[PDB]
Amino acid sequence: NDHATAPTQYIEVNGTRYAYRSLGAPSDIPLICFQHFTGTLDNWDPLITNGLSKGRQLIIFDNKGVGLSSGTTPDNVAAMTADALEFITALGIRYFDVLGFSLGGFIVQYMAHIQPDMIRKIIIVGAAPQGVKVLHTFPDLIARAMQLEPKERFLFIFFEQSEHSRSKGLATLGRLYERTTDRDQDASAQAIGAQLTAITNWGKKTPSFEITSIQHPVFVVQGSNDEMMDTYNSYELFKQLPDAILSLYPDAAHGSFYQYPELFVSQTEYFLDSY
Amino acid sequence: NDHATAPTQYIEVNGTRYAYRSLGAPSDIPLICFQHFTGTLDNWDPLITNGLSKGRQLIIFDNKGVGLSSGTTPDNVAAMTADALEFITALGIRYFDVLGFSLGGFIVQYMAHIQPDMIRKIIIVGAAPQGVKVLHTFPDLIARAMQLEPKERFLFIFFEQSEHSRSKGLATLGRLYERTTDRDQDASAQAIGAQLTAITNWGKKTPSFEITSIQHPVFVVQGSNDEMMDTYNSYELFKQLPDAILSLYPDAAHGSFYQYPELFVSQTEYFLDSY
Ligand SMILES: [Cl-]
Ligand SMILES: [Cl-]
Ligand SMILES: [Cl-]
Ligand SMILES: [Cl-]
Ligand SMILES: [Cl-]
Ligand SMILES: [Cl-]
Ligand SMILES: [Cl-]
Ligand SMILES: [Cl-]
Ligand SMILES: [Cl-]
Ligand SMILES: [Cl-]
Ligand SMILES: [Cl-]
Ligand SMILES: [Cl-]
Repeated sequence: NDHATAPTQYIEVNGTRYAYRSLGAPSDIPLICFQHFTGTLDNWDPLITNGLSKGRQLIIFDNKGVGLSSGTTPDNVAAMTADALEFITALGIRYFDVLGFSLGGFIVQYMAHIQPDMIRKIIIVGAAPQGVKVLHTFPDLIARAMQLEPKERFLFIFFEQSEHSRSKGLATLGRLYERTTDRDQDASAQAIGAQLTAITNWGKKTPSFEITSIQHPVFVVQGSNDEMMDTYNSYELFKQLPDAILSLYPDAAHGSFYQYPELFVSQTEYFLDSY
Repeated sequence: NDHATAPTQYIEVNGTRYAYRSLGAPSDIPLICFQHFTGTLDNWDPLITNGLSKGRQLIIFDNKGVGLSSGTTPDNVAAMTADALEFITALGIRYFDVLGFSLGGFIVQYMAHIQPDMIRKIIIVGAAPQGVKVLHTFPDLIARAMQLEPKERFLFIFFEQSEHSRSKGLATLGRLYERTTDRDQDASAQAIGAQLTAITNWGKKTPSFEITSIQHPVFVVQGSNDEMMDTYNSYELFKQLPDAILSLYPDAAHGSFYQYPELFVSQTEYFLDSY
């Protein structure tokens, strides 16, 4: 099954119903994907999920409380990580690669810290380490974005100011139209508030683990100017991690991999299959 | 023909005999490669030249005075660029991609400035823009390397200090053994002195053109700690260029692409064929 056709599946775990999809053929080391702020199953780019599922099983899921997943979204990354782990382990998956975008990129760092032996390789897109000052103003970034209707809100959050970047943003919106049937619910107000809290506190709280201690192979992707996360913080990830490859994409922003999805797939497929 | 079997060819141009090799099948947009400090035809990594010549014609050459090319190597990048252009145009090649490593990475920047319409895409490995302070001390870096016999000199210049990096350096030395037959001459003392002068002055002289004016697609590759060029100067290239992709490779140095040749080929092949 591809992105458009994979059915939404459900699994009950410790009193929570998790909604998920499995793309591609089943494989021994699946890639588990962790979504951005407010995103649901339908915010994944089909070019990326189709492209990466050619070579491995790919799992996309709604964490607790998000979209068609039941329950209450917790207010912190550590709890989101524990919740994700209960889900993944309920599926019987013991060893896997991870791809985290934005908030999801915080979760994969924390997961690698607490459960190193369950993760093989890590992809971080559009994120930052714990403690970064830029996230102290995340609520004000969202207050600015709140004023915008959907297309402008999407371009504001994810794209650069140029016609070149914005047109690739309109292309991404169209790709998100491709799922016609059995679509996810929107995130929910409760989930959005919990995530806003969690993202802000990832920046405000003193780091709780050393980035240098994550020994896994990592592939870090970012655009030239991610306003939310600060592009330089991806260079910081690369400096502090012992085995990270960095890719920076031109004239791009927080939604770098939406801007250049085929470049991302090409790079990521090599990383997972061969690095 | 592959790296090991391609014959050394010669072409007489304006009183100079240029030595070169052509790998792969002839193609409409060849990739012209520009070598590092003291390097000859035999310093190219066969994994890289074989890998990239699967999908395009690849030309490696000795610039004026270097190795089996005749004449006097000039003392500056601008002249090396003019010389390269007389060579490339003598072959009948009017439009081409370029790959420049180290000194060669300075030449491809200058070439894109003076002859933009002859270049399609640009790859820069292990280099820096004009004017960078780190190159003011290039002569002292070479004075330190001068004290070392061949294996240690090679690891000092090209690799990081770890066993992981140094072992990939020993692997590179073995790959450079693969060419058994019809090998190039060494650079020559005159060529080495001219290049040392040229590299130092690329840093000492005020910039003569704006990096921002190079509009071509560029792919910039560097390791985590290039002592010669400063890794941050590759981030500077990425910031200043309008259409550059950056890749930084972990626990690596000035010889980044020797450390991870298959990663480099994978990334570069996509860039040339698809970006
Ligand atoms: Cl986000
Ligand atoms: Cl709950
Ligand atoms: Cl573990
Ligand atoms: Cl910070
Ligand atoms: Cl720690
Ligand atoms: Cl793309
Ligand atoms: Cl060099
Ligand atoms: Cl001459
Ligand atoms: Cl021109
Ligand atoms: Cl400088
Ligand atoms: Cl200029
Ligand atoms: Cl490699």
